[PDB]
Amino acid sequence: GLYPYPD
Repeated sequence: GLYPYPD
């Protein structure tokens, strides 16, 4: 869900 995928 953060900018750095996947998240």
